[PDB]
Amino acid sequence: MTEYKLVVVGADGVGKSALTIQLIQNHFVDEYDPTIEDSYRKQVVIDGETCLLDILDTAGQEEYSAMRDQYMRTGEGFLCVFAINNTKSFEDIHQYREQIKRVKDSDDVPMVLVGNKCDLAARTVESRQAQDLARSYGIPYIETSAKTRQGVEDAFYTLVREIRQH
Amino acid sequence: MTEYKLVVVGADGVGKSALTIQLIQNHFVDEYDPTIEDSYRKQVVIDGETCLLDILDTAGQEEYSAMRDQYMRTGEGFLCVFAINNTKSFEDIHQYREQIKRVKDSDDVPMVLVGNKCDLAARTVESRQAQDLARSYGIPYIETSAKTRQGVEDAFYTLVREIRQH
Ligand SMILES: Nc1nc2c(ncn2[C@@H]2O[C@H](COP(=O)(O)OP(=O)(O)NP(=O)(O)O)[C@@H](O)[C@H]2O)c(=O)[nH]1
Ligand SMILES: Nc1nc2c(ncn2[C@@H]2O[C@H](COP(=O)(O)OP(=O)(O)NP(=O)(O)O)[C@@H](O)[C@H]2O)c(=O)[nH]1
Ligand SMILES: [Mg+2]
Ligand SMILES: [Mg+2]
Repeated sequence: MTEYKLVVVGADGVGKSALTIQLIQNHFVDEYDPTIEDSYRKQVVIDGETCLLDILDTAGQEEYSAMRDQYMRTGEGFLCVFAINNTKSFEDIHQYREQIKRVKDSDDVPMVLVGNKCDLAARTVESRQAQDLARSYGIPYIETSAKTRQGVEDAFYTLVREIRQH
Repeated sequence: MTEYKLVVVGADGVGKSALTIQLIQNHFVDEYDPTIEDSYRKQVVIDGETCLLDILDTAGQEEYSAMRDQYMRTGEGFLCVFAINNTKSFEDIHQYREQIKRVKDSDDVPMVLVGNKCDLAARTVESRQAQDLARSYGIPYIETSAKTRQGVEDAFYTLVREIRQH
């Protein structure tokens, strides 16, 4: 079967594991346990296509930055995640984009920009600036909430659709 | 506010009204009452953007074919719908594509190909041939079921994302 190797990349604390655990185990994780690298495989049917989602949950911590070049080489699509209440994570999203581009030696890499934690009333990054950023990148912009499960299948499935049209 | 004029086009019986009524009124319609043309306006928040979805539900019946040129001129994005248990509706989807292209005088029009009724066990159109068709068109392919509400917000929201990046 078709396997899709989807990498979740993003600063420390933005909710990566929390988007992968909602999708994989339908539970929101309230705790914070920092990831080094975690792999999840799930057979799913997306748009009638039976397939296997191989998902890598990576680290936000700059200690682990070294390993970035190894998983960007093997990933076919990247969820680039920032938290709507954290402007630095939003700015950091460019440090991943550039790095992914550079180890994959291409400008068009399948990617989705994900503004997570959209359940938070106290937002510092507005939709508008993240849409203009996704518009500049040429990728879809999806708001998500790992806690309400809002926008979660949507993000990962739109990523699958970006890899399919590439 | 941002308004998006989304046109639902597709052969007779494929489930257009049924996708618009699930989205608009969260009810599946079991009855068949043939549309001539229906407009639905709803203020929605998509990816944190408050906006208004202006939706036109059109006719499948070739009697009404004349009116096609008027609404294709004003629509900004088109849901092109076929039923998975009806190969002729799938073939018909090219007669709409070509017509839309031609009154809008452009090849890239925001559009999503939607294979509806995916709840049906007795499928005649396989994912694979509809994905290769969406892949040839350069548009996303979404399977939906107006009866289970599967893939319905996804289709209309991916259409909104196609209009936004255009
Ligand atoms: N309110 C809210 N909290 C969230 C959301 N997603 C994640 N969180 C919270 O954010 C904290 C960190 O989440 P986590 O998923 O570990 O983020 P991470 O990006 O994987 N951290 P790391 O880089 O170290 O691996 C946790 O307390 C978690 O519950 C969300 O949508 N909303
Ligand atoms: N099982 C199933 N039936 C569906 C689905 N969507 C619509 N239908 C059924 O298909 C029939 C026609 O649906 P309708 O929504 O009127 O299609 P239409 O494309 O709008 N017809 P028209 O071109 O004349 O306006 C109805 O009996 C309806 O309940 C679906 O996902 N699954
Ligand atoms: Mg993590
Ligand atoms: Mg109709």
